[PDB]
Amino acid sequence: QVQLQESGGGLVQAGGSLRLTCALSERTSTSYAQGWFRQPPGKEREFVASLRTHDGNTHYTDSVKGRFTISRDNAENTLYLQMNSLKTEDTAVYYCAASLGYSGAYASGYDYWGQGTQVTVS
Amino acid sequence: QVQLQESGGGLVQAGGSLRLTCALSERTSTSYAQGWFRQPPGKEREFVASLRTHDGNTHYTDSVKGRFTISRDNAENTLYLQMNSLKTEDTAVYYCAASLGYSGAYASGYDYWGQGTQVTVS
Amino acid sequence: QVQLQESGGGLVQAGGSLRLTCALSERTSTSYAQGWFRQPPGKEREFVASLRTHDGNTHYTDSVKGRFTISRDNAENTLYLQMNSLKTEDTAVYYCAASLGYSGAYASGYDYWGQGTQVTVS
Amino acid sequence: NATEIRASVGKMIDGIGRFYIQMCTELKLSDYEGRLIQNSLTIERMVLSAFDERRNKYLEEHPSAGKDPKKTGGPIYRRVDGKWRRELILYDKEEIRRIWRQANNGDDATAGLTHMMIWHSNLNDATYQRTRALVRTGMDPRMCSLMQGSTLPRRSGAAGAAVKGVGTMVMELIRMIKRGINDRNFWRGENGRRTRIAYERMCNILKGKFQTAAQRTMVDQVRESRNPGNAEFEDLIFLARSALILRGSVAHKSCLPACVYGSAVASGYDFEREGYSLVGIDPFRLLQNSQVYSLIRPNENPAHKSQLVWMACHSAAFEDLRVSSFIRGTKVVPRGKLSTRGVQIASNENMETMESSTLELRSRYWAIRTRSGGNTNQQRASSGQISIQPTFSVQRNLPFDRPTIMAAFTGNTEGRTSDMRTEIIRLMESARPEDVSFQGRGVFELSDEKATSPIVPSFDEGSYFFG
Amino acid sequence: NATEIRASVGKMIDGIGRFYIQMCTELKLSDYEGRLIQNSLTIERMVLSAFDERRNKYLEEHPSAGKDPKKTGGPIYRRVDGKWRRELILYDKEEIRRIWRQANNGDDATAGLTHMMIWHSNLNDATYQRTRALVRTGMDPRMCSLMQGSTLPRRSGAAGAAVKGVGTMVMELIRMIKRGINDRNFWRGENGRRTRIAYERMCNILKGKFQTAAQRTMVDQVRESRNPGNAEFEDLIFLARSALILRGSVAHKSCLPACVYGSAVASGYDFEREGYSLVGIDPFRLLQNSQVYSLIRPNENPAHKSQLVWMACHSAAFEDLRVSSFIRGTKVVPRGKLSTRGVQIASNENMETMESSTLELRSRYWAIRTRSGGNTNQQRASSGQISIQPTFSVQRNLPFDRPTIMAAFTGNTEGRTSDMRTEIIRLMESARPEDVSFQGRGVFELSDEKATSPIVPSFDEGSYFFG
Amino acid sequence: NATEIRASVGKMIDGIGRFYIQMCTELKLSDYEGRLIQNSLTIERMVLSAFDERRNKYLEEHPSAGKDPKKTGGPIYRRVDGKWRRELILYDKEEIRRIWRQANNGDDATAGLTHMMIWHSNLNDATYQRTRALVRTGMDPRMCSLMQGSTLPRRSGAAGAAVKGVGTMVMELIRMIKRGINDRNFWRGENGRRTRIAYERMCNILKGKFQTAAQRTMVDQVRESRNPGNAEFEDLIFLARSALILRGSVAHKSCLPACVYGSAVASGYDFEREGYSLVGIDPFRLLQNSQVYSLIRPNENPAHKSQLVWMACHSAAFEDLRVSSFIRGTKVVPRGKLSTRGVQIASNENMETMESSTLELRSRYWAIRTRSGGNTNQQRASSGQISIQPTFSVQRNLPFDRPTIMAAFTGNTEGRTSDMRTEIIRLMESARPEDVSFQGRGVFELSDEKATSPIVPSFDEGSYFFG
Repeated sequence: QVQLQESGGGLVQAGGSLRLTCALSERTSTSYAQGWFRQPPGKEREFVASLRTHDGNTHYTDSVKGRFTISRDNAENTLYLQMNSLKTEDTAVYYCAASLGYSGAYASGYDYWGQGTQVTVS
Repeated sequence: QVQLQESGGGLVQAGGSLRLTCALSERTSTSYAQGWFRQPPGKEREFVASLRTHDGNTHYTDSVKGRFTISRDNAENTLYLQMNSLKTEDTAVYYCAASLGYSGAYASGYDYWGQGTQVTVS
Repeated sequence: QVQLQESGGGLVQAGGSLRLTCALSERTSTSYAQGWFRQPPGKEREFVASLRTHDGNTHYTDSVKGRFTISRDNAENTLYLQMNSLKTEDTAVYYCAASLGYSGAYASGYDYWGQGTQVTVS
Repeated sequence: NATEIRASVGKMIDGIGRFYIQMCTELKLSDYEGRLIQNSLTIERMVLSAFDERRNKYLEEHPSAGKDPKKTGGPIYRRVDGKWRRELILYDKEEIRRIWRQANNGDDATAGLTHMMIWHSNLNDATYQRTRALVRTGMDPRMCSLMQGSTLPRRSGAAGAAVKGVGTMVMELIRMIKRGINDRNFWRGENGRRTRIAYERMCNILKGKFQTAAQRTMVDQVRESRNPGNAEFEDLIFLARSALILRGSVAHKSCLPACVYGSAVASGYDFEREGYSLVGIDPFRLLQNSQVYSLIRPNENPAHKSQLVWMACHSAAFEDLRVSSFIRGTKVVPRGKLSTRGVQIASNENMETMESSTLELRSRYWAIRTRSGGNTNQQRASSGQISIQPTFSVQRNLPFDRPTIMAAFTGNTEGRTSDMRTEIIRLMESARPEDVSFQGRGVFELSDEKATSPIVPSFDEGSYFFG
Repeated sequence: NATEIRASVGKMIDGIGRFYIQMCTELKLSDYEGRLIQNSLTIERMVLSAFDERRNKYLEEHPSAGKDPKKTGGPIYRRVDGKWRRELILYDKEEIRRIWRQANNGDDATAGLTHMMIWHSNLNDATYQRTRALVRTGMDPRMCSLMQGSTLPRRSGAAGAAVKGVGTMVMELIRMIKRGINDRNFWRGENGRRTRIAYERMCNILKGKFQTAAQRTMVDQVRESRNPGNAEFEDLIFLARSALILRGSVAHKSCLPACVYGSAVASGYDFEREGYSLVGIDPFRLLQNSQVYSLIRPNENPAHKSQLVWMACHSAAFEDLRVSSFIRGTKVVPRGKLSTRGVQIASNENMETMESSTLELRSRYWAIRTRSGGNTNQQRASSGQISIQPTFSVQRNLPFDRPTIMAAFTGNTEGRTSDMRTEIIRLMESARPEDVSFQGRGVFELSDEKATSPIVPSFDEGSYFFG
Repeated sequence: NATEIRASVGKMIDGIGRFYIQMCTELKLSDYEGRLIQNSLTIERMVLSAFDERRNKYLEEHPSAGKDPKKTGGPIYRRVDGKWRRELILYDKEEIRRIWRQANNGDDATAGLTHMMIWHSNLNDATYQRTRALVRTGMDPRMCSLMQGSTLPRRSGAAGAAVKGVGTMVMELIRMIKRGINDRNFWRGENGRRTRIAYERMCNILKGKFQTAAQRTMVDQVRESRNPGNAEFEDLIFLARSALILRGSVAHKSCLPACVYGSAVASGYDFEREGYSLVGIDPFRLLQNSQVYSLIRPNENPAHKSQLVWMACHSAAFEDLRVSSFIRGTKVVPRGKLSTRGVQIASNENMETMESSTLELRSRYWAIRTRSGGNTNQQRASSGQISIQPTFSVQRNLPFDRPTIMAAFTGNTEGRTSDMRTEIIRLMESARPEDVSFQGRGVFELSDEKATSPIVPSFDEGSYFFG
């Protein structure tokens, strides 16, 4: 009963752009917040973006400010992560998170996860 | 003024028998108790037998129980030690003791002594 | 403004005699006391003699008792040190001292000094 | 026979559970708002304040300027849409009384009340080290290890008196000795005759805490004082400081918030028939299938919040951080590095930035909560002479056991307890920090119901939760 | 001039001797039964009980349920044939009084009475270490080395007060301080005015025991208390514990049972003309030609009985076992390995198994009994300053004698005696167990009447008679 | 702004100067006799005795058998020809009063009086270590380092109270606690209400001396006693002994005899316009051009007399002999090797052998007199827990900071100050004799008016002036 299927990852080059998509289960479509985390090679899982639902406010990390934009689809239950000006630092595995009550940087506050999709920016 | 002359010792073989005699001075003939001690080679003086006078009770050590029998002569002042089933452990020097008030195992309670008679059981 | 000029020193032989003279300034002519110190080679300055004025009493060290005699001139302001039976121990530099209030052995109590005159007794 | 007491404890927990369900219906809380631990604290606090007959009897005749005595209340945190909104609610004390009785078969059932009080205790001990009370009472702020149950009222029965520490009893007695030093409160007045029985009782509990003879006898010498002064004051402080090395038997009971018991009862769990025990695996078990939320401030770490609530549920506020980390599987961080404040939300905080998160109250292993204070093993008690009184005038040395005699002079005092002080000091000299206690005792897997296979851990950071 | 006091002591011993002969005639005892030490103890006890005017004056008005006050008695052990038979005899106190007076030229002659009391003392000290009295009085059971003369009455004059130890005086004063803590016994009542003189007197004796200044001055500070409490209590206990290292001057007098003196007088010895001295060789001499028996239980070792009586005759109850073994020639075994009980036979033991044996009261060498407590040699008493108070602001270290200053803070106390405590502690820190006392003093051969050639022994087991 | 206070001090010194000139005219002393320090002491003593309104008010109603209260006097040493002749002079107290007022613009000007009193202090401290007062008051004769201003009256204002040491304040308070232990002097009588204010004031000064928190708080606990007894006694003695290592802030002011100020004013020096400061270079400066004589006994060393007067002029009575020798250039010899007695000549000495000599009051360098007591640098003040209270039954060691806990038990006491004692002891354990204070501070050349270039000395004999 995995709750979030994520896709859109792959292999690009520096300066390019990508668009990650996270299919949302019916439990997850109506939740407090949903965000994106990344795991660089050999590093712990770090925060990328977060989208709240009742209001539309978002939180971003300092590394992707301006470059990334976490959006959501209207009339469908799908999460989007727009990734522009891609850099080698962005090479990681991107997990889709969702929390029943937390919109925040910490990984701990999110209660459901996906299985990653690779982004390698060579 | 030695008070006890002892005799009867000598050389026998294992399984044999001997009879030690202790001449008693007039002080010693009428005393609380008189007994027999033995001194093995290189060992301290140990207890053998003890005979009380007013009643006839006797005390023996565990090594000679049954084998030895300390007796006294009637109409003469002479002490006897009957030694049957003689063993190599019985090889020692036998002293005649007498106490003004003690009938016991300890050597300390006896106030007059003899000069030994050898028993070698080869 | 040196206050005491001393003279009379020189070179003599053992058993001889010498006479040291100390010219006295007008400040020094009328003072509590004036004395003589000696400095042997490599030794600290030690006491020799002392003459008081209001009465004529004098103090001498044990080494020069009898041999030395500190005198003063009448009708002139001049101090004299008569040195008889001269010995090798007397070889030193002789300073003239004067004190506004002290007649004593210690060097510290005298407030004006000369520059020495050599006595070598070879 | 453990089934009797296990069934009684189970009936207590069921009372708290059905009560919390009924209360969640009275407020009409969502399934999320009912599992928020803050609202649970508000509810429990309302119940304890309602059944607080000494407070209500002292507040009816002399009312606090805040609110009428017949009504108790507290903040309930409700969330519509996405915004959190905090509402102040007020309910009659008699109403909460009636609901509690109805939830516990009509009985008063003070056992559950004291249970929630002990839960409040473990949370408060894990949240604040009361340096203010320790410096004002005359104690060392470094003695918080002995300050279990400081927030507890003395009204708590033997169940609550067992969970208190040596330092808490010392402080509570010190307020009594220090109160009688200003006026004649020990006077022949009825207040004095009753207060003497309170004082002797608390001295007997403190005597029951210690597990060494010298400490107990010293407490006995303190109790002999008909009118305690500064001497008995410094004596009790001496006992408290001795409880850091030669520790006392302090009970530790795993007490959970009412929302956990309530969610278990709502799921159909019947604790009378199945049984329950605070020292057993059951609490750990109940925490593995427990789904509890907690409000979180903006920059706080929800993992540290989960650790705080976790330590609150097992009284491990003053435990070795190493062994707590070994039980939980994750690192139990000391209070100084906790990126969090109290679980309670202040009355002045805005709910516009307030959020909530799930509490990770699970543990890798589990272990039996203990009443003991470790291994204290000293009683030389030699009766042999140690000095020689010479009779003959002969050239010789006059022997004496210099270590023992000279050690008998350290820590001396011009009071009746002098000797004991020395002995206690001497005993504390034999104990070392690496002295291992609980020989053979280990932790157990969660699938190990009957503690068949222990796991004795080997340790390499800091062990103190407070600095 | 030693001939005067030697003749007086000789006249005392002759009094006891002729008295014991007359008594052996009154009972009509055989030459063996008169040399049995048990009967001697019964006789001596009868004489001391007869001349016990305070006990008789307190027993006439308030009689003990046992027997009439005018009569004293005790068990006499008689032996017909071979069987021992114990008979309880009773004699009028006035009769024993008259016989004692007739034996001592018609005088009261309390000196011999106190002599027999001191003999009873040395026997009781060598037989029992009163742990019960030490724990009930508040003292350490390991202080029996200071408990010489505990059984002695305070009625014993200066002759008996000299043989008491520091711990005995401390205990006797502690009963007085502890008695006045219950009721107002120090009150203005005549009992209080007299008791103050008793207290000051005993404090002066205790001051006379010590041979170091600090101990004496501390005793002086204890005596200043008009109404002693727990402070003076712990002070006296502190002095007692200090007497283990910095020992006090305790007299030791060789006192023999009345059967020895009686057998010597019966043989024709005239102690007035020949002379006698408890500290001299004479007792040893009298013990070499002494023929004394003692009842022995079945499994007992008669050698250990002889050792017990021997230690009783020279006050060596708390001596170094090594030096006592060197004096006696045979090994003096500690109390734990003594295969014996008290010399006294209990009232419930059957005489069917009871026997007797000769007492080996001889010694290889002899030594002078001493009044001293060894070498205490410390009085630094420096008056030089030890700290620097700086005036100029210059970079330098501010010197101070750290060992002395820091050592002045150990053992401090909030009472008038604080300083002295410290000093005593400091003094006890300088003394070590191997500190040799009695330099040059040795033992002497029995044929050495005037102590011409000493024998200083060299020692390799245990030195303590009690465990 | 230092010019204001510098001008005030200058006006004080000018008052003393013109006064001493006028007095030298009243006696008609020669230029030599006026520079003799003995006559200066007589004059100053006459002035202080005249303005002694408490002594005169207590001597008018109850006269001393010596002389009438209206007249004060003292020996004046005059020299005609070569012989010294000592004459006893008497002058009315009102006359000396009038002359002092006329010399100080008509004002009372008690500041100069207290100045001469402090000069008398430094001389008396440099001359006698009062072992008698220290043993009678209950203090250690080795604490004279803290006994600055012992001879000072308590009448001396803040100027005189600042120059007193910790031991002087402790002794002065100890006379008050020890006086109230005999009778009820603290009673409700007006004497008691006033004496309580005196006691609290002196306790506040003693609190101001200390520069560590523990000492101050301990003094605060001593002052809380409404009726101080032996406890507060031993407490104050404990503080005094602590002032040997953890020293207190004691002021040191260079006070010169009145003949120096008088000779400076007679030469035309105007101290109001030029300025003067006791802590500055000025005293040293004034001593370099100072010509002062002193009577000398026959066999005395005039250099040692000069050293005594020199130490008297800079309060260096308890200074490090090494640093004083470095300041003066010549060796400052300790009191034991001083071939001299007091500067004061006894009343029974004959002037036939008395002489005089010049005083070498010059120094090689100079240094700033300090108010501090050195570097005391300790405040761990850790609030972290130090013991572990175990909850789970797991095999482990129960950690605890053994050094801290065990160090908290040393020096304990059964009084309110116990804790502080311990802390003080603990603090004194951190300090060592080689702990350097006044980092960077050095001495200065005499041509260095503004302390531009310091000279930090390197030291290799003894440092203590007293033994």
